[PDB]
Amino acid sequence: STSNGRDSESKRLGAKSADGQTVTGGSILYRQRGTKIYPGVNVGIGGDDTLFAKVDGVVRFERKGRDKKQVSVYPV
Amino acid sequence: ITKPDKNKTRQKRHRRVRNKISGTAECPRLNIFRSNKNIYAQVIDDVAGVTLASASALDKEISGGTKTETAAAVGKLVAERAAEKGIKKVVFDRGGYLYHGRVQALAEAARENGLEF
Amino acid sequence: MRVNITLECTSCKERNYLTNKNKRNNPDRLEKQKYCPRERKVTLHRETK
Amino acid sequence: MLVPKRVKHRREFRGKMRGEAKGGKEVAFGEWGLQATESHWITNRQIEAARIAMTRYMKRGGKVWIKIFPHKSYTSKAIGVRMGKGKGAPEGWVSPVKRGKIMFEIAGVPEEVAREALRLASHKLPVKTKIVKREEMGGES
Amino acid sequence: NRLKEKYIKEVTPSLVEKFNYSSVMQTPKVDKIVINMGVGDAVSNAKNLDKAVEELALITGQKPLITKAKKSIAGFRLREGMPIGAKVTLRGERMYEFLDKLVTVSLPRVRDFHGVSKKAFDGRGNYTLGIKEQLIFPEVDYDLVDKVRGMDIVIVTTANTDEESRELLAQLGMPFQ
RNA sequence: GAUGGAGGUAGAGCACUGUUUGGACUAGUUCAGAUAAACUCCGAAUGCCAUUCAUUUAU
RNA sequence: GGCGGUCGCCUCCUAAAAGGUAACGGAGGCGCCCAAAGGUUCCCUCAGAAUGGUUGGAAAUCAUUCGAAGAGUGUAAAGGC
RNA sequence: UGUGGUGGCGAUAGCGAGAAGGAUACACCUGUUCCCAUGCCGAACACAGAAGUUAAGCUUCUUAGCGCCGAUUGUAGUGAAGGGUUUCCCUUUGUGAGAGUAGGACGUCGCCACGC
Ligand SMILES: [Zn+2]
Repeated sequence: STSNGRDSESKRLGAKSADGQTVTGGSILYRQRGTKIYPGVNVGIGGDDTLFAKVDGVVRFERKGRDKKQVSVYPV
Repeated sequence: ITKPDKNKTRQKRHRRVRNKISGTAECPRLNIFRSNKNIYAQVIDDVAGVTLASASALDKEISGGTKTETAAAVGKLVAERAAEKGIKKVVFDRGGYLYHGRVQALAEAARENGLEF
Repeated sequence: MRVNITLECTSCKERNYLTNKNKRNNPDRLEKQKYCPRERKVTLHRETK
Repeated sequence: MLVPKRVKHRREFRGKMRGEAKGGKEVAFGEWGLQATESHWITNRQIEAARIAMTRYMKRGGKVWIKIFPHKSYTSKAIGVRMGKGKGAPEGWVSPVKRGKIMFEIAGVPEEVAREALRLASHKLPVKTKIVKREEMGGES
Repeated sequence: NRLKEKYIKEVTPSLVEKFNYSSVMQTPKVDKIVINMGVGDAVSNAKNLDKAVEELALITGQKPLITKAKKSIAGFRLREGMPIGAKVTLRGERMYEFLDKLVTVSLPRVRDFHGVSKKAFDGRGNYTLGIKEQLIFPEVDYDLVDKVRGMDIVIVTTANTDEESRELLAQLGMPFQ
């Protein structure tokens, strides 16, 4: 006799490629709610905030001024 | 009361124009300053952080009018001078002003004498 | 009050689109200029009576 | 009995004391302290029993500072009821105390009255205790 | 018009000397005049802002704004955006004509000559008048009026210390006590 | 083993939201002291993702 | 076992700083709405507090000065702005 | 050099208090005929100007009251490896905070224009 007892399915959010890893065009980098991380050089934002590569290159997580983070992709 | 300065109110709009407009060396940035008695113009690339050409309202030799007509001369001058440096493909930053008055005059004169926008 | 709907072309008569509306808010029929794929053109589509 | 006005949550977890006091380990407002040397839960009724005993002994008053507040609630089920359904109904309030915490303070009264009062307060409590004074800083009157 | 002469010909020398202003920019001015009407009765009868606006525009050659709710309070049966009152702003020459008709024609129609209080300066140099009815003006009529209501006035200036405005305001009129 | 990185737990802190003790004050803000599972100005050890990297090993 | 409740989907805590993780464990929402509350171009900056002002009061609406957010974001909560 | 403009770098770049200055430039200031504007107002935005002034913005310079950047060594925690009652506590080895402090700090790097 309780009125709790329900939850929703987990969504598998987080980072999907690492710093210093080479990546092909279109590959997901980060799933989020809102911009915890921001898009940088050669990276796009999806409709529900996912971050993706536009170009093949290496992934680098950086610092955006004082309190924000960025992902960039740099081709060789 | 405290009237604010206009220059800060237009810096606040200029910083939002620039979130989109930016200039490389293939496609430099045609900026504009508009003061109480003049208007200036620079052609700026940003990866290196430098100026490629320029022309100023009543500094060098423009005169022959002191209505909006001072601006069109400056537009024509930067057009000629930048075509001297192999430049045809600029992007136009309004500052924070409207594309309407004597900034439109400078821009139009730019588009007749060599610079594709 | 909200009802699904179909918009039908006005020159070739093909039902090209499915959409919504609230019919106490919009009592009359929707009218839009939409690309018609049969004629490859923008045409006045209208909702099926 | 001390009770918090207006809790945000009706039930909560209990653990995990793992003794060492985080906060007041020195006398702040009085001259004499009662410091716990073991770690345990301390309830409403234990605090009021100790306070009444401590004040009754000090004719001509003085002052007394209670430095321990019951923030966390209990729950419990009833006899004759099998395991299973959700948490029981809340019955009680407690504060967890970890070793090192000073719990009462007295002033305005010489040693022996203060020492006797702190002796009578400790027999009402489930912890081992010491009695401490303000020792030595830049200024202690 | 009437007072620019008066400023630059009687008052600016006075005020520039009384406080020893090293510059004439330093001398205060009059920036605005803003009129308020608190109707608060479109709640009941929609035809109340109408008369308020008719009167205020009879005053000055200007159709007034309409101030609305800005929130919803149930004490006065208020939703959001229920148009309540009207207001007017006055620059340039509309200000000097209106000040002149205030000091020299209209105001003294009020009796029991308490003029203008002096706990009325905001502590920063701007002033706010007070009016109970509408009959104090030569633009109003007798019969057309139906309610005892009057208008709020605020006169804003460029002055730091209250007394500077006290003088700059009495010197142009406004018959203080 | 070396190098880079994502992330808010164990601390402990009171800037934010709840809970809370003394004192000065006044409108008719302040000085101190605590506390948290759904608090956070902060923040480990370890685990995890990588690398034209290294040394052993055999998957 | 019966009686009582529950049965799909979303958000938080549990959950041990990647992801995943039970219980008849602790708290809440959904089964739509909007022809603009969608697209795009220009422009704008909040909530309060103190001072004065006629009806008008603590609190409708005016004026000034402090005010990084103490507001708003169709709808629950978290993450964002 | 001085000033106008336009850029990089985590406010060590900021806030408040105080002084000074008009050479050009920047501003305030003066007007609404004409391009444009106010859900009222040439206030703003737009334009035509050049009487007046360094009072306000701006620039330079002084100031460590508020913010910001902060080590060192000591603690709290915790990888590995062990011991008592196992609620909890302890010993080796490695790692090591948050507070609290010594100190830093009233910016630094670059392009264009004009004047000296
Ligand atoms: Zn068709």
